[PDB]
Amino acid sequence: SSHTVGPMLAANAFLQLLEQKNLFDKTQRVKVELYGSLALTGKGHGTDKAILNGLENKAPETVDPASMIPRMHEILDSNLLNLAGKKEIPFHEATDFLFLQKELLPKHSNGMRFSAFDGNANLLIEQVYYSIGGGFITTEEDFDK
Amino acid sequence: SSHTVGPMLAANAFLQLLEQKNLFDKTQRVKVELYGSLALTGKGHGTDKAILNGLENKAPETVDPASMIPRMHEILDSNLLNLAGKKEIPFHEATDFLFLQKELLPKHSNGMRFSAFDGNANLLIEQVYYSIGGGFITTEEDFDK
Ligand SMILES: [Mg+2]
Ligand SMILES: [Mg+2]
Repeated sequence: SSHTVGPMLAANAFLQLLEQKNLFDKTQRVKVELYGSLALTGKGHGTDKAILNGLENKAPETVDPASMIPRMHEILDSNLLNLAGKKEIPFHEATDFLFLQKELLPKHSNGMRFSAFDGNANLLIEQVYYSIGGGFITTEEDFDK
Repeated sequence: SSHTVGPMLAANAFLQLLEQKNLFDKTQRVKVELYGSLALTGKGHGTDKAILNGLENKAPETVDPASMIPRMHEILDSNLLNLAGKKEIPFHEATDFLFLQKELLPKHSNGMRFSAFDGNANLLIEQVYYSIGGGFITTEEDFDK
């Protein structure tokens, strides 16, 4: 149930990373990859809804929950994601939201990787997050500190 | 050209790597990801043929070319890959052979990533290769030497 809250925050964090690193403007495609139990608790079971809305800068106290499923549907239907609420970018689930049930990130089971790409298909940045406890968030590299 | 020969060799190099690093015995699943130009000549257009048989240690100046398509088919049909021809392991295309047409590895367009995992879904090793020229091969980290 920190399969909803945590992933929403992770997305949110990734959005700020894009600003912090001045790669938001250059970003034309985004990819999300879920692992271990996050991946296992599948398509339609909260986490995708949570992540997409969060990538749109909805955030989990701020946001309205009745709106989350409709909004996911619009995103898939239109193939447009409103990154951080500022920019509409192409989105294709087959390609941009993966459930890797057979795979495990090494720190913990509830793992995620966020990736941004520019319009010439170059990777701009990659960031791994984990959600643990009630649904607090941590980066790969802060996990152990 | 270097859409068949090169990738076959790359799969070969990976097999040697597995042996060279003493991870062949721990390996219980394998994954291949194609990028740029390699991913773009799709399912059934050479490169999957070539890689699978190469992962079976068929090797390209020495394999029977009449045998490659039938064999790829059995691998898919049976869902078993006979790694380095020493060991049958579970294989699922949906999961283990990916054509990432919307992505580029950074050095060159003909990129490949080989991954091996143990039976606990732990990743044992990644290796990126590229095929260049006639179909000579190189690793990521040797590309610039
Ligand atoms: Mg659509
Ligand atoms: Mg089958």
